[PDB]
Amino acid sequence: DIAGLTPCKESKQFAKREKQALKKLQASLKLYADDSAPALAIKATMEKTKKRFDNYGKYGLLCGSDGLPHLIVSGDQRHWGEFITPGILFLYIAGWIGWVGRSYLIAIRDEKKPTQKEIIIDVPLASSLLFRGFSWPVAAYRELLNGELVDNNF
Amino acid sequence: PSLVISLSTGLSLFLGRFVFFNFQRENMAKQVPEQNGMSHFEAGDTRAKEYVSLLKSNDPVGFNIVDVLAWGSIGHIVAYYILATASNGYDPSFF
Amino acid sequence: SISVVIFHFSWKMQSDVWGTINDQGVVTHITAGNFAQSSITINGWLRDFLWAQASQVIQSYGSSLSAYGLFFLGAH
Amino acid sequence: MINLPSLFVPLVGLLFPAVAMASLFLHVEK
Amino acid sequence: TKRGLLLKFLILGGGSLLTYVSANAPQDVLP
Amino acid sequence: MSHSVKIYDTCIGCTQCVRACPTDVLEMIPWGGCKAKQIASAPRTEDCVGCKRCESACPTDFLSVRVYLWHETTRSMGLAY
Amino acid sequence: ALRIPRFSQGIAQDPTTRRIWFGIATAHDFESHDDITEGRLYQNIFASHFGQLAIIFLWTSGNLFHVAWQGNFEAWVQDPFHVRPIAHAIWDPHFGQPAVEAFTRGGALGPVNNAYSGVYQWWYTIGLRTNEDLYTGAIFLLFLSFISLLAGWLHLQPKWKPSVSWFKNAESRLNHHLSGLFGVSSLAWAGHLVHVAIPGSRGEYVRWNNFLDVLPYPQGLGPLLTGQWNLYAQNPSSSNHLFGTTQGAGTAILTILGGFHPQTQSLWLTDVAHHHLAIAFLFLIGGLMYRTNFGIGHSIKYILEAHIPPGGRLGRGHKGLYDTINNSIHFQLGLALASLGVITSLVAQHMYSLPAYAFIAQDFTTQAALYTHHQYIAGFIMTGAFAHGPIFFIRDYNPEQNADNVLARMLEHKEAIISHLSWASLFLGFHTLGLYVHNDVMLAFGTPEKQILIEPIFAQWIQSAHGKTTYGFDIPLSSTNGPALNAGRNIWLPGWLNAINENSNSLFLTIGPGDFLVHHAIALGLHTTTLILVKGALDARGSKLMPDKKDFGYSFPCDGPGRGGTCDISAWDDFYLAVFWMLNTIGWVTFYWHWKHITLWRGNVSQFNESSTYLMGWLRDYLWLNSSQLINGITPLVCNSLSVWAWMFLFGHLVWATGFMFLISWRGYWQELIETLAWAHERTPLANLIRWRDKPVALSIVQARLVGLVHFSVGYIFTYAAFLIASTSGKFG
Ligand code: CLA
Ligand code: CLA
Ligand code: CLA
Ligand code: CLA
Ligand code: CLA
Ligand SMILES: CC(=CC=C/C(C)=C/C=C/C=C(C)/C=C/C=C(C)/C=C/C1=C(C)CCCC1(C)C)/C=C/C1=C(C)CCCC1(C)C
Ligand SMILES: CC1=C(C/C=C(\C)CCC[C@H](C)CCC[C@@H](C)CCCC(C)C)C(=O)c2ccccc2C1=O
Ligand SMILES: OC[C@H]1O[C@](CO)(O[C@H]2O[C@H](CO)[C@@H](O)[C@H](O)[C@H]2O)[C@@H](O)[C@@H]1O
Ligand code: SF4
Ligand code: SF4
Ligand code: SF4
Repeated sequence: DIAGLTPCKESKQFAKREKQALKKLQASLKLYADDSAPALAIKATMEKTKKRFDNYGKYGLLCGSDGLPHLIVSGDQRHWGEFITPGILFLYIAGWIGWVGRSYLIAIRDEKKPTQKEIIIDVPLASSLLFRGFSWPVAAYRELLNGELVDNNF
Repeated sequence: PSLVISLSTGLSLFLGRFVFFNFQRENMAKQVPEQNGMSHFEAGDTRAKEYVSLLKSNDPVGFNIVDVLAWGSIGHIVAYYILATASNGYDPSFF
Repeated sequence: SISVVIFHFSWKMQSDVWGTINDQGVVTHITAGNFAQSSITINGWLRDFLWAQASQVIQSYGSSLSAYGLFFLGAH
Repeated sequence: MINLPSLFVPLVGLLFPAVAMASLFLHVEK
Repeated sequence: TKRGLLLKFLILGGGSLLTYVSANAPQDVLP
Repeated sequence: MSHSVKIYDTCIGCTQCVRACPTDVLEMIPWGGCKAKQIASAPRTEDCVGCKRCESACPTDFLSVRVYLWHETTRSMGLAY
Repeated sequence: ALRIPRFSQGIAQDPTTRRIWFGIATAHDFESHDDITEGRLYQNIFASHFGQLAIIFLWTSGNLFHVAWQGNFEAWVQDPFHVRPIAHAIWDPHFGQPAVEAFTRGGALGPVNNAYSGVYQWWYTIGLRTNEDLYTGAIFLLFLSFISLLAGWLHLQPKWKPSVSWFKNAESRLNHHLSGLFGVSSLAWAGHLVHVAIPGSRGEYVRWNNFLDVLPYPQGLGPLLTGQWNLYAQNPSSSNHLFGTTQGAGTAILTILGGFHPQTQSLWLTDVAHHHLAIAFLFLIGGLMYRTNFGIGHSIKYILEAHIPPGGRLGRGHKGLYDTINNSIHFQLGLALASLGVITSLVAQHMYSLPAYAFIAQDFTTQAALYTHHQYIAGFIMTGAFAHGPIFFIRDYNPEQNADNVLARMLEHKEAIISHLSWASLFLGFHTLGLYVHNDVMLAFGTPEKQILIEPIFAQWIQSAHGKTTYGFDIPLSSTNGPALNAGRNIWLPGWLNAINENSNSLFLTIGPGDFLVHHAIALGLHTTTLILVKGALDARGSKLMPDKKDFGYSFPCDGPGRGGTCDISAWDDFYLAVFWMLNTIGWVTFYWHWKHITLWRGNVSQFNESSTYLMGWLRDYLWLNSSQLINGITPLVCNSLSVWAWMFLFGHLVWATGFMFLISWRGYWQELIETLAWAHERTPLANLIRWRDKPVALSIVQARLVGLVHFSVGYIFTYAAFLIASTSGKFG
């Protein structure tokens, strides 16, 4: 739709890629497996990149010249989850990497001599402060900016 | 289409706000204060500035625009001449 | 010390030696001795070497070995 | 005479150098 | 061996005649 | 400056603290009260080269010296020869 | 053991060789070395760079003087078809008889090397033509470039004042300059192009005789003073032109009309002059903005002072930024550097897509070894800019005299500043590098698909709101019409800024996923380059590891081992360290143009398209494709076309490599075997008594960080020098 061309529903250049290129894959008139039970170009590796026919799903997917598919993601016509869908995902996953970074850390500096407890690991991954992340509804999105890490501590 | 002389009218609106004070009090340059030779020393440095002196002719020579800018622009510059034209002179209305 | 001694052997061993027989065993080196007058120039060493051979490294994509060209960028 | 404009590469790229490599051995001494 | 002020003399002289005629030539035999 | 790197500190005590450094530092010059009472930063420095072995040990709590001398004899670098 | 070098003193009787090197590189450090006073210094930089301007005219003179008797001109002004102009006559006794082989280039006799500088399309492009009519150049410029020295002396001589305090005004000067200078410097140019040059261009000649008798028109400056200007711009030029010979000429200076032409690209005759004119009011209107005695205008404090926009009620001062940029002279030479630095590229990135010369791109070589000597430099500046604004902080600067004050706070709130800088890089790092290996793991692997490749949306975007009338597309309020401008149309954006796609020379080249990377990797350059310069600077003062890092700030390179282990932690050695990324940006960027251009000439563009979206390929086709021509040019089969170049190109690879010593060597190892190697002579006959006068040593512990560099650099910069040329020349493109 946008700058490159249209998706899969038609994309000539893209088609030619399917075809030569892979299929030459072929390329081996035979090469012996008439019945034989190993050499697997034969089945999929092609067909797994191939039966990926005039279907790939359908994904929209813009495809420029040479018909390799370009990613817009401007949240329109079709292309939204080529960044946000896998974007918030990157956010949510990290941040629950370091929410617990700022956790199997802010749980130590106390009691008795706490000077490298960390070259070994107290609860592995933290396996205690663990889920604190999925057990973030809202969380740092409020309690980070109000209290605890409070400007005070700023 | 363009008022071209819309704005050259306009700019010596302001630098006649220039024709100012070569005339009126005392000498040039509020006499060289400080120019050559060189300030006290001064020194940080330095002065002066004064939010308080944007008057004096605000009112009077805000006319200067309408001078040339009227009758001497779009209305054919000094028609009232003659005053020695024979090695030539004129001068002659391109307008 | 080693990195240029290597550079030596294969440019010889292929410029001459490695090559090939057929009728009348008319010998046909991987390279008709290009060495001749032309390693003596130390550019010939990337005219005849580095830019000559290596054209197999930078052609090597989409293949089987490919892991070389595909290393040759990392590690390079 | 025919074909002879070759002095402004030695007087420069050659002799001018002589001067200063000599001369400027004033840095050592004079 | 009259060296009593010289060398400046032999570095215009000698070296304007290892280079004056030394570069010039009446009919190339070119570069 | 011509040998001017400051290793000073505040204790200038020199026991299990610092000694190392070819000639340069004949101190112990007790100033009228600084704990193990021996003080300052050097003696007559126009003698030896440019270490920072000078701290490496016994505090300078700030910097530590190094080369800064520029004006630099030879005796002040091994090699005048 | 004598006394010598006439300015320093510690240096002066140092018995080694340092004596020498360090002599020849303290010379220009006036502020503080024996001979100096704030009175001396200033003037001692003043009649210095009056020794400047001076050397710039013995350059330009000769530029116009190896041209006028040979080095085609009453040729190349017969019609400049892309075949090998000329600089000067190459003459080396080492040359073989293949003096005869190209190298020896067509028209002229003995061998030669042709203008890749532009000069040849601007000594021409402002008219300046006929080979009897031409042979001035030095003659003037030089009967100039000597005057350039005369003040030098005159203003060096006490008496007729060399001026001392008078060097810290501003207001007066720069109240003078950005009128007197620039404004009239423009204007006066506006003058020249127009009386003598525009006529020389579209129209005909101007004869050295008449200057009154010549009159762009019949009835003179006509109205003009008669506010009536407009009717310049009507039938000005045409297009069925034949450039330089009238006929479809017409004669009405000024325009914005007509535009491009297969016969010359280049900005129109006139426009570069109403402009030169047009700006020449604003600066003259600008000049006259500050004091200068008479008693109008402004004091350059009192509009800083408590000026301040977001200050006011946000507890953040502004005290005498004047007596610190003024009392600094380094702040000075580095607000100087940059501006120049930022604009040296604005020059040289605008100088393409908008070259203003009679045959240039559609030359496509001179056009590509000229964007870059203006990209090198420019990068080369910037650094020095950033490097004299980490000297201000040490020799000058004054915490008690600047504080609460917004130059401070900048210091004070500094740890963040490098971090929220470093956070840019590290992000801009691995995220460019995912996209480019991934893009290279996927090819090789057989799958050209799967390739990650983002269109450069916010790029092309800027341009479908311009003229990139590429294959339609609305945009909500714009559509490609209904609303167009409404408020704009047939004035202004006529044929111009309407190049569109123009596969040849459209100005804007049509951007895709290949460009959404380099463009993020020129962005990872000036960022990284500057986290280090910002940092370099943001404490030449000191820090935790070295707290009191000062009284000398800049180049104190090294310190003792211990503390953590301390090293290249002088603000110079971060400058030192900086100059590698200014040599790596200013390469990604230049590298980029060309590949692009190359392909966008005697052939395709698909080429850069699916083959710059990855990495290997950047090496293969470009780098590896397109060197061809040069190297088989010493060829086992005789010296062909180019030989200077390829030998340069290996001269390129040596000077480089040989950086490294200096760089992985570090004075210790060198000095010591010179300790053994100066036991020779002393211990060997027919070479005894024989005294040195400078004591054999190994290079200073800052010096070689320089020299490897100042070595790393030429090699490097002398390799692309000979690389691009040696291949934009052949082509194919
Ligand atoms: C839990 C950890 C943690 C957290 C919350 C942070 C957070 C931060 N780091 Mg950082 N960092 C870390 C570990 C961490 N780091 C480690 C281990 C290193 C290697 C020395 C760094 C090296 C580093 C540098 C050089 C920089 C930062 C910067 C930053 C800041 C910018 C974020 C960024 O883009 O860098 C992305 C994050 C990294 C590059 C860190 C990689 C290490 C991660 C993967 C730690 C993962 C958890 C780890 C396994 C702990 C074990 C869990 C345990 C509970 C059992 C941010 C405050 C930047 C800054 O100062 O600006 C504000 C700066 O550029 N970091
Ligand atoms: C470090 C290096 C340096 C070098 C070696 C060069 C070399 C060159 N530059 Mg250059 N340049 C540089 C730095 C450098 N530049 C920087 C830092 C900038 C940014 C400011 C530029 C911006 C620049 C531009 C914009 C251009 C060049 C061009 C050129 C080329 C033209 C030759 C020339 O400059 O004659 C120089 C000529 C003179 C010094 C004399 C002319 C000066 C006039 C303006 C003086 C006016 C004074 C006048 C008498 C006052 C009149 C008063 C009264 C009569 C009314 C040459 C290749 C040109 C080009 O494109 O070539 C193709 C042009 O495009 N450069
Ligand atoms: C455009 C101008 C500008 C001006 C007016 C100045 C002025 C000054 N600079 Mg400076 N500088 C600049 C740009 C400028 N700089 C830029 C762009 C950089 C880096 C981009 C620097 C980096 C720099 C450093 C590191 C220092 C100065 C210093 C100085 C001061 C002493 C100059 C000196 O040491 O030279 C004397 C040098 C020589 C006599 C020659 C030796 C120089 C070597 C490195 C040659 C360089 C490469 C060369 C062209 C290659 C050989 C040619 C080859 C073809 C054979 C003086 C205040 C010094 C200073 O006072 O700071 C405290 C010093 O620290 N500058
Ligand atoms: C090609 C080069 C090489 C690489 C990869 C780097 C990388 C870096 N340099 Mg650097 N540098 C180099 C050569 C290199 N440099 C050279 C030759 C010089 C001059 C001699 C410098 C001078 C220099 C300076 C002055 C600075 C840097 C800085 C940096 C960092 C800037 C942040 C960034 O770009 O994103 C981050 C890094 C990358 C994109 C590189 C890849 C790093 C990750 C992805 C490693 C891969 C992990 C891998 C899977 C695991 C393998 C390890 C092992 C387990 C097998 C970065 C780490 C700056 C800095 O410190 O930033 C805070 C700044 O200090 N460099
Ligand atoms: C390309 C290289 C560059 C060059 C030219 C050299 C040269 C040398 N290195 Mg060396 N080195 C380098 C890069 C270089 N290195 C790098 C990058 C590193 C580490 C990264 C090192 C680490 C290193 C170590 C540890 C040692 C050396 C040593 C040496 C010396 C060995 C003896 C010798 O054969 O020198 C003389 C011969 C040459 C330099 C090659 C020929 C040069 C040609 C171009 C002839 C030019 C002469 C001619 C008259 C020019 C005058 C014309 C006029 C216009 C000026 C020699 C000076 C060692 C040493 O000193 O032992 C004796 C010592 O072991 N190097
Ligand atoms: C105007 C502009 C801009 C910009 C931007 C900018 C405006 C930028 C800037 C830059 C600058 C710089 C980049 C500088 C730097 C430098 C520095 C930062 C320095 C520092 C220092 C130091 C180091 C310390 C102290 C000293 C000193 C200061 C030197 C633009 C505009 C526009 C646009 C685009 C869009 C459209 C419209 C227009 C209108 C057309
Ligand atoms: C070789 C080497 C030396 C030894 C010093 C040497 C080899 C000096 C040798 C002199 C060379 C042969 C001079 C040739 C240079 C010419 C171009 C002439 C210079 C002219 C100047 C006035 C510009 C060091 O002292 C050193 C110190 C710190 C880090 C790295 C190194 C290092 O790599
Ligand atoms: O029911 C709570 C139980 O589930 C947890 C929560 O993190 O996580 C499981 O999920 C992972 C995902 O692979 C499994 O491998 C494994 O069962 C747990 O990690 C775990 O803490 C709690 O025990
Ligand atoms: S700090 Fe160092 S040498 Fe200084 S006083 Fe202590 S030990 Fe003495
Ligand atoms: S630190 Fe300095 S003074 Fe001390 S020993 Fe080392 S060189 Fe001598
Ligand atoms: S260089 Fe070596 S010696 Fe010098 S400071 Fe660094 S470490 Fe020390």
